[PDB]
Amino acid sequence: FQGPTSFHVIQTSSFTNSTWAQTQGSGWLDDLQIHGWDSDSGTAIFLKPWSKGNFSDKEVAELEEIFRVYIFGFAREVQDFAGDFQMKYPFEIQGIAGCELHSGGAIVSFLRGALGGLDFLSVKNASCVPSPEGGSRAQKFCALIIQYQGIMETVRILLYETCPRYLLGVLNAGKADLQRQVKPEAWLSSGPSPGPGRLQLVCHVSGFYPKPVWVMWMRGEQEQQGTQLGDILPNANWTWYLRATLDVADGEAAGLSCRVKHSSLEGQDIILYWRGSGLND
Amino acid sequence: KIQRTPKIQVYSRHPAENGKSNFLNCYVSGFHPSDIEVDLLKNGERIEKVEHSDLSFSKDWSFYLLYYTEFTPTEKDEYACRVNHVTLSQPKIVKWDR
Ligand SMILES: CCCCCCCCCCCCCCC[C@@H](C(=O)OC[C@@H]1O[C@@H](O)[C@@H](O)[C@H](O)[C@@H]1O)[C@H](O)CCCCCCCCCCCCCCCCC[C@@H]1C[C@@H]1CCCCCCCCCCCCCCCC[C@@H](OC)[C@H](C)CCCCCCCCCCCCCC
Ligand SMILES: *[C@@H]1O[C@H](CO[C@@H]2O[C@@H](C)[C@@H](O)[C@@H](O)[C@@H]2O)[C@@H](O[C@@H]2O[C@H](CO)[C@@H](O[C@@H]3O[C@H](CO[C@H]4O[C@H](CO)[C@@H](O)[C@H](O)[C@@H]4O)[C@@H](O)[C@H](O[C@H]4O[C@H](CO)[C@@H](O)[C@H](O)[C@@H]4O)[C@@H]3O)[C@H](O)[C@H]2NC(C)=O)[C@H](O[C@@H]2O[C@@H](C)[C@@H](O)[C@@H](O)[C@@H]2O)[C@H]1NC(C)=O
Ligand SMILES: *[C@@H]1O[C@H](CO)[C@@H](O)[C@H](O)[C@H]1NC(C)=O
Ligand SMILES: [Cl-]
Repeated sequence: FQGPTSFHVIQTSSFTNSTWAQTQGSGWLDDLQIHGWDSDSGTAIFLKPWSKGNFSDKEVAELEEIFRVYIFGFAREVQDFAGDFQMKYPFEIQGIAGCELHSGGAIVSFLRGALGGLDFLSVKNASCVPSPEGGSRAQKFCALIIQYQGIMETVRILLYETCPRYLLGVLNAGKADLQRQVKPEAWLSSGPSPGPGRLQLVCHVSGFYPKPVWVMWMRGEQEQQGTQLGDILPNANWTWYLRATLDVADGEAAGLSCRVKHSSLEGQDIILYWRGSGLND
Repeated sequence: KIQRTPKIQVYSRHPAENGKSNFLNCYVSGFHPSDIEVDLLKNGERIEKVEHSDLSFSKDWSFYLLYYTEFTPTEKDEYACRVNHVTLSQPKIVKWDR
């Protein structure tokens, strides 16, 4: 469907030295943030009225407790083993865990961890899978973790039982926001491109939601497959910005248009027309 | 493991019309480690009414943040994003180009 299909929590833990570590965390629907983690309190910040989904306050409180205990205990245990794993401070650990709804209805779950910006481990079904980039440290880590009683069982429940019903309940609870349609603005600009007698045309597209969007430079019905898309960049208000560029010979820019397709436009494409062969006459 | 320098993209919410209020976004992405400092700048002076997103990261574990401020472009004013990071000896300045 239209809006996000995945729920996931992310962790960033920075270890400055043997006694000081800081952890940031948050919860997301695709790239939409719906939870913050407040290290002031060890509780979750609900960013939308519907951010608890269909979960009761009791179950939310239990999950907050599990996360609060995990975050405090993770850093402790890492510090304790930092020598055994030949770790040099400072270092930084990342993790992401959640589940995603696919076409056809299956919900796939995942957990991945990184050290130093490189893959370190993943989980497949309460099994810790060391990543090859993590080397022997990751092999040693996965052999250690399976000995902490009950932690793989907690992970398995959260990944495979708790997350899928959370995801469904929160996508339903949030639908007024998550399935809204916001129409983009579009405008044109131009610039010199690197190379003789060349010229860069830019089609800007801004303020659309949901994220899938189609934008191409055109000559009539002919899609200009030399079109190059930038990154899709966020705005604050759950929309995005995107530019599509075309390198064109000076004197060949006439006849070009930019065409935008988006689910919000109900079939009425945006068409901006470039006028003049060069810069702007 | 690895260290990656921030990509810095500055862009306005709406097309830049002189005199018309707007929003100025600075998107700092692709960096590692997470430690970073960012300021939005009006004519070289740090804008003080600046909001930013919580830390996130992409598929390759690189971090990204959005900074943004309402502004009113003029033909005479200059706006920029200033970033410092362990991969930068001096804070890098990326000026907004409408
Ligand atoms: C391989 C798996 C991971 C490894 C684990 C690391 C070791 C920790 C040591 C033990 C810690 C203390 C002991 C008890 C704590 C324990 C627990 O079970 O609780 C209670 C238990 O009760 C019983 O079972 C007891 O028997 C048991 O004792 C225990 O007490 C923990 O909770 C484990 C479970 C926590 C992980 C969550 C699992 C996946 C969840 C998927 C989706 C959740 C369900 C949806 C519902 C949400 C509703 C929203 C709601 C608003 C709220 C939350 C909103 C806001 C949340 C945002 C902030 C939260 C951030 C925290 C987690 C983020 C991502 C998840 C972690 C990712 C994993 C990676 O991270 C880097 C790995 C780590 C990778 C590591 C890489 C580097 C490794 C180190 C390198 C070498 C250095 C030395 C290392 C040596 C080893 C340490
Ligand atoms: C939050 O929402 C979750 C899902 O979204 C919601 O789902 C429904 C109920 C509406 O509220 C939607 O608008 C909303 O999106 C809830 O989880 C879902 O709960 C229902 C039960 O209410 C459950 O359905 C049961 O499914 C089993 C079969 O499940 C197995 O097989 C399927 C494939 O067929 C597989 O996908 C599963 O993973 C399992 O392997 C079925 O046997 C049940 O049938 C029995 O009961 C029904 C009455 O409902 C009766 O007609 C039958 O005749 C038979 O007796 C029943 O159909 C969904 O599977 C489940 N979905 C998921 C992804 O878990 C969630 O409910 C809570 O958790 C559930 C696991 C369950 O324990 C409920 O009692 C809980 O209230 C809800 N709340 C919370 C707190 O999470
Ligand atoms: C995990 O392995 C079991 C077999 O022990 C299997 O039945 C199950 O489908 C697997 N996946 C889970 C529990 O998500
Ligand atoms: Cl235009």
